[PDB]
Amino acid sequence: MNIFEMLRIDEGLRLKIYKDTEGYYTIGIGHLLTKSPSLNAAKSELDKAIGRNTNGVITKDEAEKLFNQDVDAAVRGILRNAKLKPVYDSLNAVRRAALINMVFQMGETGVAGFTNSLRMLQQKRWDEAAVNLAKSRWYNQTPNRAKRVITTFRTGTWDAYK
Ligand SMILES: [Cl-]
Ligand SMILES: [Cl-]
Repeated sequence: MNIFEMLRIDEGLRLKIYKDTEGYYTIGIGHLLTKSPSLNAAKSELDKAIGRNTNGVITKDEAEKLFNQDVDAAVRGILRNAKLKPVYDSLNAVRRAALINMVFQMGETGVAGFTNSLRMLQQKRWDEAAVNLAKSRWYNQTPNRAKRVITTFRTGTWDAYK
């Protein structure tokens, strides 16, 4: 199990523009296109992102290409963030995956706002961090994904994904 397989499980794969749980236009493996309500403004961003006239549809290859960038972008934002980096360096490989997962779904800024949880993870207080992570809009909105991420932090294993 690795971050790519983990995220492919949490996000799924769609070759046509679709709306996320939050109602935003997305494509491929969890690639947010735009928060704008316009389907044309999504189709625009999509064509810009791919380099071609897609008419809202992409190939598997194109999807994995966006996935590689977003994962790379996710990790790099973590390493660039003063708040996130120290937490990441302090974690093992599995838990590192879990933090990358969060950043991919919610953005560096969003994750950076989980001040108390991060602090608890940095101090290795697993059970407590798990409780604090669940008191969030995040958990309430995507509860099954969130429990899986939370379990990963709590246990330090890939069980939630097996
Ligand atoms: Cl892009
Ligand atoms: Cl969910």
